[PDB]
Amino acid sequence: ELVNVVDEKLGTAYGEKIDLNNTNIAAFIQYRGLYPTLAKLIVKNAPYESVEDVLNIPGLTERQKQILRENLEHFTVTEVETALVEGGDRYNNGLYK
Amino acid sequence: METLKITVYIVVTFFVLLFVFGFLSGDPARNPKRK
Amino acid sequence: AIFRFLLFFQGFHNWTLNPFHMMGVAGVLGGALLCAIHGATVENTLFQDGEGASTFRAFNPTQAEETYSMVTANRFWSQIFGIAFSNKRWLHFFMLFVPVTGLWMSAIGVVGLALNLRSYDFISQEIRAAEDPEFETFYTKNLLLNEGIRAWMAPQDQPHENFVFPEEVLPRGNAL
Amino acid sequence: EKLAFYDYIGNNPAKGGLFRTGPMNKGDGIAQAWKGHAVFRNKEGEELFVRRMPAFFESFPVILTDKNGVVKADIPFRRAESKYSFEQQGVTVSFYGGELNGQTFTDPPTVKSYARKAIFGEIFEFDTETLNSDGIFRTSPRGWFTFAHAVFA
Amino acid sequence: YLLKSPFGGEGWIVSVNNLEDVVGGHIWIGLICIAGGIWHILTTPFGWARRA
Amino acid sequence: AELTPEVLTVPLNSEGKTITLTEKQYLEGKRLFQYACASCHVGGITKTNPSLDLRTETLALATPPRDNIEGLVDYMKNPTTYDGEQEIAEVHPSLRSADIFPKMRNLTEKDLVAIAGHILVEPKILGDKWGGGKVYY
Amino acid sequence: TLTYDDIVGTGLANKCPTLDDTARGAYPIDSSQTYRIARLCLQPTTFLVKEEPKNKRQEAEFVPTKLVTRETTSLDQIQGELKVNSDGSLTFVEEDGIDFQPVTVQMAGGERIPLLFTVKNLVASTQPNVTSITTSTDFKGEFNVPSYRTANFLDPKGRGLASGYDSAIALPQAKEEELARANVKRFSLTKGQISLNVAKVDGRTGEIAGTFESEQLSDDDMGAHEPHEVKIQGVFYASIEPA
Amino acid sequence: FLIRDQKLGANVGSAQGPTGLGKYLMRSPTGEIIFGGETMRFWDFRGPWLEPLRGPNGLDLNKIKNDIQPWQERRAAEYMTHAPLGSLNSVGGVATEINSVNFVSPRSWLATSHFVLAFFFLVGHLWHAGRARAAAAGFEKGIDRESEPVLSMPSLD
Amino acid sequence: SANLWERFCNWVTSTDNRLYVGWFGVIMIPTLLAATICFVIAFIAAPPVDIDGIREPVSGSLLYGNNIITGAVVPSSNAIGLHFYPIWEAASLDEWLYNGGPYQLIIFHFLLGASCYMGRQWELSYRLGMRPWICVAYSAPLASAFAVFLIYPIGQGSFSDGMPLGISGTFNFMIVFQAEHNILMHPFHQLGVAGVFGGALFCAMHGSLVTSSLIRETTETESANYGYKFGQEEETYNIVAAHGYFGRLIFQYASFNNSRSLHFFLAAWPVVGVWFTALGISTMAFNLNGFNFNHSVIDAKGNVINTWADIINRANLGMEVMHERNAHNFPLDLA
Ligand code: CLA
Ligand code: CLA
Ligand code: CLA
Ligand code: CLA
Ligand SMILES: CC(C)=CCC/C(C)=C/CC/C(C)=C/CC/C(C)=C/CC/C(C)=C/CC/C(C)=C/CC/C(C)=C/CC/C(C)=C/CC/C(C)=C/CC1=CC(=O)C(C)=C(C)C1=O
Ligand SMILES: CCCCCCCCCCCCCCCC(=O)OC[C@H](COC1O[C@H](CS(=O)(=O)O)[C@@H](O)[C@H](O)[C@H]1O)OC(=O)CCCCCCCCCCCCCCC
Ligand SMILES: [Ca+2]
Ligand SMILES: [Cl-]
Ligand SMILES: [Fe+2]
Repeated sequence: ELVNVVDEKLGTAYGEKIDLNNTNIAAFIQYRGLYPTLAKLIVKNAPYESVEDVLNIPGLTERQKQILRENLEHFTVTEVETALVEGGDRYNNGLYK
Repeated sequence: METLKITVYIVVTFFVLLFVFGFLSGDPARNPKRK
Repeated sequence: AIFRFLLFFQGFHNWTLNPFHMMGVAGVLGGALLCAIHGATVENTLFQDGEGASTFRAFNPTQAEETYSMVTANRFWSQIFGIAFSNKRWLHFFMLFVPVTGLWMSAIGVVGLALNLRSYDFISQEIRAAEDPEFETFYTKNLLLNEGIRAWMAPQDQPHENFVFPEEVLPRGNAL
Repeated sequence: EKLAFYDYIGNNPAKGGLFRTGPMNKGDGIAQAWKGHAVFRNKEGEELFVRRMPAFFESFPVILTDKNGVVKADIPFRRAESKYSFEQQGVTVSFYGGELNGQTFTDPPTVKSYARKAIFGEIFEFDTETLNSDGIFRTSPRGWFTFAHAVFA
Repeated sequence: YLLKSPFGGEGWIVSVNNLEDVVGGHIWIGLICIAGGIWHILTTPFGWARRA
Repeated sequence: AELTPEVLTVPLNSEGKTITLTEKQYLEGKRLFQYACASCHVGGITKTNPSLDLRTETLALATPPRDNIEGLVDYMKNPTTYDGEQEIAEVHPSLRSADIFPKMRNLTEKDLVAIAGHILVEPKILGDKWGGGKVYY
Repeated sequence: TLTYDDIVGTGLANKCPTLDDTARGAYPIDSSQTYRIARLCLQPTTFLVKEEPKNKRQEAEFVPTKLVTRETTSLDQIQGELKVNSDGSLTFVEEDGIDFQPVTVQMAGGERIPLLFTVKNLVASTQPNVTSITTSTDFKGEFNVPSYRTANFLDPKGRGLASGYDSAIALPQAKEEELARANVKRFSLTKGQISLNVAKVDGRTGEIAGTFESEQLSDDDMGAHEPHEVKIQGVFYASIEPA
Repeated sequence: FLIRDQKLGANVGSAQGPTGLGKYLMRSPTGEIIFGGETMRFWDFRGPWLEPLRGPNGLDLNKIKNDIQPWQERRAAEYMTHAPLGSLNSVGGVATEINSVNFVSPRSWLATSHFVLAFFFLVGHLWHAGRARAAAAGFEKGIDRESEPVLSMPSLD
Repeated sequence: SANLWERFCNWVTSTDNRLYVGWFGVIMIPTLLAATICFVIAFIAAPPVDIDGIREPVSGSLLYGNNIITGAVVPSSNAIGLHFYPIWEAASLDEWLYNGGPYQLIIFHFLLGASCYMGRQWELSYRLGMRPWICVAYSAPLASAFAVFLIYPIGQGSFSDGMPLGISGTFNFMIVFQAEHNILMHPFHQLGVAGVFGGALFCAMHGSLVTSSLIRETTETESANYGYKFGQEEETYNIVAAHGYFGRLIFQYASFNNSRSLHFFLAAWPVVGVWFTALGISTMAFNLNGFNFNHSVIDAKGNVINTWADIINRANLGMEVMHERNAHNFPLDLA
């Protein structure tokens, strides 16, 4: 049957926490020291099979790994949704103030 | 299509000439009195 | 405080699309034309009754002859517009009629907006827009402008309703 | 039933249009039965309430608040940052008395459908076939008589 | 420049985009202009110029 | 319903200590904020990057904390990214770059303190308006 | 070489470079030296739209169509590594570039057929054992064809997928089962086939040229109707370099 | 914004916007690469700050990708926040903006003042030319009650 | 033949033609026939136009689902901007109808001809020995078409922003305009409505005063109109009785007694007012908009105390935020 994949996504982890595989980059601005540098790495570094896999991004300085460990409770992960990832929508989904 | 351009151009020239050579033809003259 | 009355009527009653408001404007707009057009026709179709340039003084406050060539005016318009008056009695009655009829119509339209019996939509249009997502007219476009006017205004424009429209519920295009 | 029926915005003479001709039935359809009172609740059991549609509005948003008027749930336009989607809130709907009496619905779409309806007051069951209705409100005789006489006058 | 379209892209006079043309062009105007200044000093309108 | 000294009492540093501005500093900041900020930060938003605002909470989660006079002041001298992992004085007005952003040349430590005070005082008066955009106009 | 001004308005900007009749050589592959494509480029020449055989399945063919938009068709600046494979073959792997352009063509009837002519995520390959790139050294592979319109696009009535209305708000009390398809937006994602067959090599500068043929689906309009099958023929130009 | 988002890791060259046209870069009608968005109408703009990014085919994806200079980033920012939009009472921005930035581009002032003057002068022309032609032939004070020209012409009726 | 061309010029210029085809007419008659003929066909059968350059065709013709009220001829594409788009600039007509080519062919020929129409309103007055200036009254409505069809587009950078050629299409032009310029709050528009309201007002004043003070020469059961013969010597109404009544309604010195001063005012008012309205649109074409009193009155603490000016801003934001759904990709609307 017909369903709006996005309105359905809001009934899962996405919609409760920052989805490392879907949520748009700006979402990372709600936690201390994640935005610029890390959010780019997280998003840039494709999907994750589990939240911890983020701790594995190549190059992460020991401090970055520290920070990530701290905020894991605010992350989750769900199937990559095209409607939400296509168009480079994770770097700019047309929302501003 | 390159033709139509040509034609249109010709056509507009005609009228624009008819226009200049018109007021040139001593237009002030054409009127009721003093001329 | 009157401009919002205007914006409101667009947004809520889609008043501009009303047959009566249209007649209204056709009359006021058309009435402000007769005004201008007749005035100029007279001032530039005047007889010479003075030796000055400022022809204002050259007027006989005490009737007698027509101060402007009604006969010349007729021929002018009859050659530039194709149609032209030729009965000052009618030309002047017409001038009463046009704008008074216009305003009367614009009134009826509003007497109907009282009951909210507006001229908001065209059903055939809405039905096709529902089934077919690629059908777009300057009409559908407008209706969306109305939705925005209503959603973004209603709150501070109808305080007694204690409206609370969460940011996520507010209709908005992309980026803006 | 009769009583519940008067509590439906579709009988409000203030809804309608000048060229939306015919009986009120060519609009929402011939009323068949009262589906029942709809009570909306969210995961916490809290009972929510649907903000009704003021006659002035052709279209109105679905917003749900508790007793104190706090927005608890709604149907979002831009999902990008929705905090109250029926999904995120576990909104559910239950009915009492009427066709749907004793039943409950929890799949977002169905809940929202009814929420989308709550807006007009008591939810009813219409027969849209017969008159080939279009689902666009038309005014009552009370309304027409009033328009006609106010003009003639 | 004078033979340039006044529409999008080809912008006619307003499309001037470097000072050489500005300066250069003004050189031409100054001369062409004074030339006509002398010419009128030393003349009378022709025939059409008068019947027009 | 007035701008009491009670409202002009904003956090001075990270260790809780506060400072109290005066109706003169306030107005003065407000004027300076217009002179060198409104251009891009009108009403607490950020036109050339709408993702970061001047809401006190936003400044709280900044890195380092920029939700107090000391913070904002440092920032107006040596600007950084939200994680602080990168200096941006080259594309953001600051004292160390007044040659590039002249409007910042006059600005003296007295002025920087006022601008900073304004940013912490505005949301106190306007509230939600200050952070959000047209939605709140 | 010509400057921007030397091309502006000529339409020349929407044309992949060309090699002369001479350049029909062969480029060598070290197989021990990584190579990449500094610039792949695809220029459409024709867009054929396979016609639906009506109910009477009689086998349908592709038909020409008029390009209703303008000269905005070309894909350029494509780039990625051209890794050499164990069996001595080559597979190109695109990374980034102006890898897609929304095209719209009309038909016999007058029907506008919009498609998102693209080659996103190309994965072209050649014959096994290919020491040097000779004329006609077929490249074949698939790519992805994302929805024509993205998540945020709103229809004339405000309805959208990632945003917009939930239903036909213009018909407040209408039955909904019938409108289902047009209220619920779906985001289509599909695969495509393309083959770049060389015609001109030039081992000297390492720049090959040729013609391509690719097939893909057209816009299904947020899943409101079925997509049309499209075939696209044109020419291409690639810049191979060691790097 | 092409500059911003690019720093956040977005590939400007292949970004697809709502309509499927190209969030940051698209093509003009004759094939050249230009900025996307409503700004597609200004693809004829040339300027010191922006030229070094232009190639022989318009905006070059490589220069845009790693040759953008800071002075350009702040130039673009400066000019972005100083567009020629403002109100009569001098409140820079869009009609829905808030008071604070008192500014109205000199280019807006000049352009409007001179269109008004330019216009009224064209009326002035018509008016003084219309007077001169009637003055010459000599009737700019009225139709000769006696010899009324129209009255000597055949009826077209 | 006294000389063909000599003759031609005598015909063209002839004041004995049913319709005075003048010198200006030689340009008018053709341009106006093209504009009209292209329009009528467009409005009836033209196909959808990608007005906003975002490949989202807006069909505005009758045969494609429109009715008189909704239907219109849609503006050229935004992809086109201010570029000239003559038919010979398209690979095909199919391409030309899709990018809104008909729009330009129409606006340009119309504006061209409507000007000559002015040039003619002078010429005939000359050939007839009457004072000029009528054509100057017509400069106002023309100066508007110009402002709405050309100045605004030049100013805004695209013909796609010019007023559409249709009923609803016009309301669109208005509603959006208001949102981007807040025109109702601009002096020039106000002067515009004063002139239009006033005009209609005065049009009614004159009309009634005169018609009501007509000298009786008709039966009780005979059209009061017959009391006038085309080509009369004396006047048909008592302008002294008219002034007598009107002078008493308000007060004497506030009433006209000089028919010439009356009629000058009658023409001067609307024309002057519309001139300003046209200058308004031509001025807001460079973004010098109406007064912006948003958050002006604020209280003792700094709170914002709303005025009707603010309630107006909300209604404007609704328009801003919803127009051109899919055309924007960035924060500020600078186009
Ligand atoms: C082309 C543009 C256009 C035009 C020509 C019109 C024209 C008209 N409009 Mg429409 N309108 C438009 C666009 C337009 N509108 C748009 C885009 C909208 C938004 C949807 C509206 C919304 C709108 C509304 C909401 C209303 C109109 C109304 C009207 C009509 C009446 C105006 C009037 O005469 O008041 C004249 C005013 C009076 C009430 C007369 C009595 C006043 C006394 C005599 C004055 C006493 C003066 C005193 C001596 C002075 C002291 C004052 C002091 C300050 C000095 C008129 C036909 C009105 C209407 O139709 O009402 C029936 C109306 O209510 N319009
Ligand atoms: C601005 C100051 C100026 C002025 C007021 C005059 C005025 C005059 N000149 Mg002089 N002239 C000037 C400068 C000036 N001139 C200069 C600088 C030169 C040197 C180049 C000349 C050279 C000159 C010559 C050689 C002649 C005159 C003549 C005349 C007289 C009649 C002109 C005529 O009938 O034109 C009306 C002309 C037409 C019928 C042609 C209309 C076609 C035009 C050119 C093109 C369409 C215009 C378009 C709207 C503009 C767009 C721009 C275009 C580049 C695309 C008139 C008194 C004539 C005369 O009688 O001499 C004593 C004559 O023969 N002039
Ligand atoms: C009254 C006459 C008239 C006029 C003034 C116009 C004017 C116009 N037409 Mg229309 N047209 C007309 C009649 C007219 N048309 C008729 C009757 C038809 C039906 C056949 C058309 C069909 C038509 C089409 C199909 C199109 C136009 C278009 C246009 C516009 C642009 C054309 C152009 O680029 O011209 C530029 C032309 C010139 C540069 C020449 C001007 C002439 C100069 C002053 C002469 C120079 C002198 C020359 C050297 C003399 C030779 C030497 C001599 C001694 C012998 C323009 C507004 C186009 C449009 O709408 O685009 C948006 C378009 O596509 N027209
Ligand atoms: C209750 C009646 C009423 C009144 C008194 C006004 C009055 C006014 N309107 Mg509003 N208007 C009304 C209803 C009314 N409107 C309605 C129902 C609508 C539709 C919703 C509008 C829509 C509207 C618009 C869209 C606009 C106005 C504007 C105006 C102003 C100028 C109008 C004008 O030039 O008219 C033309 C008529 C005349 C030439 C008459 C002149 C008479 C004036 C009022 C002075 C009379 C003199 C005064 C009494 C002093 C004499 C004392 C002396 C003897 C000692 C004016 C203050 C304009 C504005 O805002 O500008 C500031 C404007 O743009 N009105
Ligand atoms: C392909 C297709 C189908 C095309 C469709 C195109 C399209 C969209 C068009 C739709 C048009 C449409 C339906 C619009 C609706 C508008 C409409 C009909 C409004 C309703 C009108 C109505 C009944 C309402 C009542 C209000 C009313 C009475 C207003 C009427 C106004 C009116 C007719 C005024 C006319 C003014 C006018 C131009 C006349 C000038 C007369 C004239 C030549 C005088 C000159 C003159 C001056 C002198 O001084 C003297 C001395 C003389 C001698 C003299 O002569
Ligand atoms: C690309 C180029 C195309 C070219 C086409 C070819 C040339 C022209 C062919 C004309 C054939 C049709 C005849 C039309 C007759 C007529 O009007 O009445 C005939 C009268 C009688 O005059 C007259 O007729 C006289 C003879 S008779 O009486 O008809 O025998 C004759 O001797 C006298 O000189 C003459 O003026 O015509 C006139 O008064 C002269 C002017 C004509 C006006 C033209 C029309 C205007 C259009 C304006 C634009 C409006 C826009 C659209 C809105 C609807
Ligand atoms: Ca088909
Ligand atoms: Cl719109
Ligand atoms: Fe009169």
